[PDB]
Amino acid sequence: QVQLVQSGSELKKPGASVRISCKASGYSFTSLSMNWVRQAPGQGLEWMGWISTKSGDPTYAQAFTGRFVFSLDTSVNTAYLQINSLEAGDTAVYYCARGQPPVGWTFDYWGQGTLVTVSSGG
Amino acid sequence: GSQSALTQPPSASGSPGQSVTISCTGTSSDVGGYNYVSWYQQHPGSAPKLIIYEVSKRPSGVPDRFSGSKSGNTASLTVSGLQAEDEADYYCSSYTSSSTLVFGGGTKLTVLGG
Amino acid sequence: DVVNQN
Repeated sequence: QVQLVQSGSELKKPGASVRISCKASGYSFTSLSMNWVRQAPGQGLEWMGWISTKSGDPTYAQAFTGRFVFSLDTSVNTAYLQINSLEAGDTAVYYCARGQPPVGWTFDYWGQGTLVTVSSGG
Repeated sequence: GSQSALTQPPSASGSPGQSVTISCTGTSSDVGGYNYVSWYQQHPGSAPKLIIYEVSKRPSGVPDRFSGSKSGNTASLTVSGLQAEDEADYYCSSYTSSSTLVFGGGTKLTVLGG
Repeated sequence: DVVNQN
């Protein structure tokens, strides 16, 4: 079946980087886009942007421009999200979500989520 | 949630077996402009699950108790025959003419006496 | 008019 399996939880301090993976199986990886969605604990879903698995080119939502990087390793069917210069407010579950054909704006299959926790000391 | 691009009521309620409808208000540049409105169901600790796409289509395996429609700039999800397991958060989304996706703020659906 | 993401 189609499955998106993400890497495990992360616990980081402000200023650090983290790279999260999303490994796709059960369909041709480069045939469909990948979207990224963030959800802070207790809060709603936020669209971060998408990456084309044909070109590798990422398009970021306005709120996610600068510190966030979408990338791929197509040889292992994997999409990655890196967050640089982590801040306390980056604590969230990050989901990869497949762009359903034809255009990718319906998210038909979701990864299980990766919790990134940034500890501030208080 | 109340400041989201698409507006959903923060909460909704029904009783077992009842039908309930929840709305998702956008603009003519998104819900009212295109037929790429989706609804996602999310249980605690789980990823969102697609339940309605392209306004009214249902993925295989999703019960026909879930249905979607829109009128003007407002999309609506209806859950008929409410079951205890339908208690969850529901999010709408839409494509926009800016080549973005917007989300609603989510509705917590409670099943009274579930 | 809808952008094809991929």
